[PDB]
Amino acid sequence: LSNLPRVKHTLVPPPFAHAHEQVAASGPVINEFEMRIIEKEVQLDEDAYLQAMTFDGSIPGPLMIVHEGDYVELTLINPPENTMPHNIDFHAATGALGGGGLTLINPGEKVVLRFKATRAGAFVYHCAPGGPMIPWHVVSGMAGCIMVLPRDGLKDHEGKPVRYDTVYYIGESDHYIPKDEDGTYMRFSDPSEGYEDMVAVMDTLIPSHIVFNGAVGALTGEGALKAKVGDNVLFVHSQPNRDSRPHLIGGHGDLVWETGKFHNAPERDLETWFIRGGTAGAALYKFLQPGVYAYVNHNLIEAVHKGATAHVLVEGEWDNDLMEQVVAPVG
Amino acid sequence: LSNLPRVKHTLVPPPFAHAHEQVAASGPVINEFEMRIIEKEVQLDEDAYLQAMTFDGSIPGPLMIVHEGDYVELTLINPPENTMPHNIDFHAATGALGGGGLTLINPGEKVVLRFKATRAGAFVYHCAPGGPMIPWHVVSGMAGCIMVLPRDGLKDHEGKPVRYDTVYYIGESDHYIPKDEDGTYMRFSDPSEGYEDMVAVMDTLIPSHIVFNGAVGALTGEGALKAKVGDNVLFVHSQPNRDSRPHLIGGHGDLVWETGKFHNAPERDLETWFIRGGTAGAALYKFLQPGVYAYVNHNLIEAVHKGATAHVLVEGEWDNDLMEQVVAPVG
Amino acid sequence: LSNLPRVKHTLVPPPFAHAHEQVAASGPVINEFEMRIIEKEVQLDEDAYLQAMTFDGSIPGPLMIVHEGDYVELTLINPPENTMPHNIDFHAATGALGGGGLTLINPGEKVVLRFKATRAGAFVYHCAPGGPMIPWHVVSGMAGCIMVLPRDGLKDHEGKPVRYDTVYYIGESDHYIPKDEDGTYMRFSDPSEGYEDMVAVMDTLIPSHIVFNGAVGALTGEGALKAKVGDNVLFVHSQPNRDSRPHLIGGHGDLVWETGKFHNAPERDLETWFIRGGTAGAALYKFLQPGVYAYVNHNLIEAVHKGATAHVLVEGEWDNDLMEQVVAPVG
Ligand SMILES: [Cu+2]
Ligand SMILES: [Cu+2]
Ligand SMILES: [Cu+2]
Ligand SMILES: [Cu+2]
Ligand SMILES: [Cu+2]
Ligand SMILES: [Cu+2]
Ligand SMILES: [Mg+2]
Ligand SMILES: [Mg+2]
Ligand SMILES: [Mg+2]
Ligand SMILES: [Mg+2]
Ligand SMILES: [Mg+2]
Ligand SMILES: [Mg+2]
Ligand SMILES: [Mg+2]
Ligand SMILES: [Mg+2]
Ligand SMILES: [Mg+2]
Repeated sequence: LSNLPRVKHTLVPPPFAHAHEQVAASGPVINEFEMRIIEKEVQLDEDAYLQAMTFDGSIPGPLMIVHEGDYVELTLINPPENTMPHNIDFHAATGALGGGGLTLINPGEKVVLRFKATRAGAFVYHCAPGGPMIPWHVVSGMAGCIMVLPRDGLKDHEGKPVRYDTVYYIGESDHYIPKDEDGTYMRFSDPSEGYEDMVAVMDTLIPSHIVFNGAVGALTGEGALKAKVGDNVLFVHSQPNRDSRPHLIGGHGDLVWETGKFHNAPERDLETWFIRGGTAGAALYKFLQPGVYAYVNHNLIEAVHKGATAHVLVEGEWDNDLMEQVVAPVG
Repeated sequence: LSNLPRVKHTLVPPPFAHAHEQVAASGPVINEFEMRIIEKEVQLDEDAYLQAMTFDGSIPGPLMIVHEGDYVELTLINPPENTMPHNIDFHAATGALGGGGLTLINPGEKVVLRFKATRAGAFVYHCAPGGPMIPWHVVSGMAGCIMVLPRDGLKDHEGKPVRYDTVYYIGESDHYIPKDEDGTYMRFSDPSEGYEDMVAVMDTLIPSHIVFNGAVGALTGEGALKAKVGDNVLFVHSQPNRDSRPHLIGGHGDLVWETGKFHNAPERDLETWFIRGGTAGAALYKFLQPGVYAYVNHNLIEAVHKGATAHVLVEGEWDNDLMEQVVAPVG
Repeated sequence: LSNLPRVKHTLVPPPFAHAHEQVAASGPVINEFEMRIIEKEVQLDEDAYLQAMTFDGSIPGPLMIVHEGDYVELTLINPPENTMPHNIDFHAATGALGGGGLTLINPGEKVVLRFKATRAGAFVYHCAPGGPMIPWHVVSGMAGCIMVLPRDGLKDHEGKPVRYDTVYYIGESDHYIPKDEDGTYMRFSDPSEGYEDMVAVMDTLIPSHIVFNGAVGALTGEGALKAKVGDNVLFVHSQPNRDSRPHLIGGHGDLVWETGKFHNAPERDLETWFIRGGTAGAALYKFLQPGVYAYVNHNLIEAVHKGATAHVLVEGEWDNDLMEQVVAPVG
C-alpha cells in the first residue's frame, strides 16, 4: 500500500456530504478520515435532553464517502475529558467485529484502523464496546454512515449510469429518555448516571424520540433542506438500531436501494421504502414540482409525535399537467 | 385535456373493487371520483369503539382503479355536520404534499383535485391536515388506496402478462383506543373529546386494535371472502401508518409486489410478505384447494388478539396429490 | 406414490441440520419425518422460565430438508403426559390451513400428514390449534422450519450454482413472560396456569425475551457456533411471529434471500437483512477472517437485553489486506 495515493478528507456535518466524485477519477486510494468522540448533553426537544455520546459532535456521525476497492484509514480520538471507552464497528468492513475488536480506546487515547472497502453500498458504522454497552452507546447517539460507491458510479436496474446532484444524509436515531409518571422527561449529570433508568425504557422497546439529525425539528423550519426543480437528490438513510419506513410527501423514490447495496437492482417508483434497524439504504428522486415537501418515517406517530420529520423547500416552476386544483375549497 | 375522454366511476365498498379492465381499453382518460367524508363512531369489537373519521363511510376508504398515464379528478366533500377540517394526500401523485396542500376543506366545503397518475402501483391515500392532525386523522380511519395499473396490465418478472379474476382490497388499520386501568376501553362523544387520551396511547406505539375493513371480525364468519378453486385473486393490502406481514394460511403469494409498484419484478412463492407502514402492496394467488383459508398479519398476536384476520371460503375439488391425511388423529 | 422411493430421516437438534445433499441425487422421493410434542418448562435466562410447548423437545423445532417436488410425510405424536391439543401448519404446504386442519391431536394421539413440497424455499412450520391458541402456542415455542431446496441446488442472481459447507438454523423466538411490578418474572406450574397473565404481556406486543435456540446465551460462550476461514455457511433464520433484522458482526450476507424463496434472485453484500414475522429467510456467507463474530438481530436492545445474540468462533489465518490495526490504542 505504501504504493497507493492517499486522500485526506475533511468531514462535513450531517445532513451534508463532504466533497467527492461519483465516478472515481483514479485507481484505488487510501482515504484518510479523523473523528473526535464528543460526550455532551443535547436537546432533543423542548424539555427533553439526552446525555449523548457522539462521533465528531453530531448525531448521526458524519458521512464518509469512498469507492469500492479503496482502503479507509480512520483515526478515532477519545479525548481525556470523556468518561468512557468507545470504539467503532464499520458494517462496511470485514473481520474483528467490524473493526470494534481493534479500536477500543479509553479517554485520552487514539487509534487508527485501516480496512479495505470491498463492497459497494451505504453502511452503518457505530460504537460497540461490548455487552450492554453496545445498545446503550448506539441509542446514546454513537452511529453514522459510510457510503462506498461503485468505482464507475451508481447504476440502475438495467445497468444505466445514474447521477445525483446532491446527497442528503438522513441519520434517524431512536432514543429512550426516562420519564416521570406524568410523562415529563428526566435529566442527568452525565451518561453513566442515567444508565439504569435508560435501560428500563430500552426494555420497553418504545423510543421516547425518533429523530433526524439528532433533534426534533432539526431539519424543519429554519433547518429545512433545499433543492430546485430538476435536482436529483440521493437521500441516504441510516437507522442503526430500529426499523424505519421513509417516504417523501409529494414525491417518490425514483430508484431505491432499500437494503443499501449498490450492485443489487434498485426498485422504482416507490412511495415508501424500508430501512432495517442496523443498516443504511438510499433513494434517488428527481424533483418535478416546487413547494414544500416533507421527508418522513411513515409510521406518522413516529414522524410527528416522536420527531422523524424533515422538510424540503423546492424552488422552481409548477407543472399543472402533474397536478392542478380544479375547484378550490368552497362552500 | 378538454380533449381526453372522461370516465365517471362509482366506488364500491372495501374489500371489493369497482368495475374496471386490467388492460386499458383506451388511451389516457380523466377518471372522475367523488367521496364524502363521514365522521361517526364505529364498533371495532365487542366493547370497543372508535370516534372514526372516514372517506365515504368505510375503513379503509374505497379502492380507486385507473391506468398509468390517466388523470384522476377527485371531488372531496366535507359535509356541514362534520366537526373538523380534512384533506387528501395521494401517494400516487406528484407535488403539493400529494394534493394535501390543495384540498383542505372545512365542514360545508368541497374541493376537486386533478393529478396525473404517472406511476404504476397500488398507493395509499390518506387525510393529512397538518402537524399532530396527520397521525391522528389517519389512525382515526382516514386512509384508502388507489391502484394505478400499467396500461398493458400486470406483468411478471419475465415480462409475461398476468391476470386476476378478482381483486380483494384488504385495508389494515391500527387504532389506539384509550383504556381504563382494568383494560376496558373508553368511549367519547366525538373525535375531539377523546384526542388527548388517544395521544397517550399513540405515544406508546402499541395499537389497541389492528383490523381489516374497519372492525375485528369484519371479514370472518358471515363476512368471509369467497372464491373458487382456480381463481387468481389479487390481494391489494394497505397499511397507512404501521407495518404488516400478510400471509394466506394454506396458500402462498404466487407473485408479490410487496412494495406495490408494478414495474418492479414481483417475487414468487412467498409464504409471508411485508407491507411497510405508509404503503400498499399486492399479492396474486391462484387457489388450488377448496376449504377454509385465513389471510392474516403474521404477528399472530396482531392477527388474533388485535383483529388482523380475514377468512376465505373456497369451493371446489380437493387434490390429494397436494395434501392428504395419511393417518387420521388416532390413539 | 406407492411407486416412489421413501427416505426416513433422523432429525438433529437446532442449530444443526440433518444429513442431506444440496443437489438431489434422485427423482422425487417421499421424505419421512417424525416428531414428538414435548411440553416442559425451560429456562430462558437466569430467573426467567417459560412453560414451553415444543416440537421434538427443542425451540425452534428441528429443521427438515427436502427437495422441490418431493413429498413430505410427517408423523406427529402428542404423548399422553401432555396437557393440550396441538397440530402443525406447514407454510411450505398447500391446503387445509397448511395441514393444521388435518393434524389436531389430543394428548395420547398421533397423526400422519402427507403434502407435496411444490415450492422451493425455507418455510416456517408451527402449531395453530385455532383461535387464541394460535399465537399462544407459537410464543410458547411451537415453531420450526422446513427447507425445500431446488432439485438442482441453490442458484444465484445469474443462475450460477452456489453451494454451502454448513447450514446453521437460527430459530429466533419472541416470548412474553409475565412480570411482577419490580420486573422480575413469574413462574407457573403448567402452561394453562400462566395463560391469562401471558396474554396481558402479549397484548403489549413487547417480548420479555427474544432468543435463538430457545434461551438467552444458548449459542454464546460454550455454545458458540464454529467455522473455518473459507467456509460457506448458510444461515437459515426463522421468526414465526415477529420481525427480525439479522446481521453478522464483522461479516456480510454474500447472497441473501430475505423472504426465503430460492427461485427469487438473492441480493448481495448485505449488512443486515429482514425476516418478516411468519417466515424464514436464508443468507450465505463465506468466512474470510478468523476470530470472534456475533450473529444478531440488529435492534441491539433485542440482541443484548432480550437475548437475540449468537457467537461464531472462526479458525484460520488473518488477512491484513482486508483489515489491519495501523496505530493501536495509545495515549
Ligand atoms: Cu461509544
Ligand atoms: Cu452493527
Ligand atoms: Cu381528516
Ligand atoms: Cu403519506
Ligand atoms: Cu401446540
Ligand atoms: Cu403461519
Ligand atoms: Mg475534525
Ligand atoms: Mg418531570
Ligand atoms: Mg426517472
Ligand atoms: Mg358516493
Ligand atoms: Mg371501563
Ligand atoms: Mg403460478
Ligand atoms: Mg425422534
Ligand atoms: Mg418477583
Ligand atoms: Mg462471493
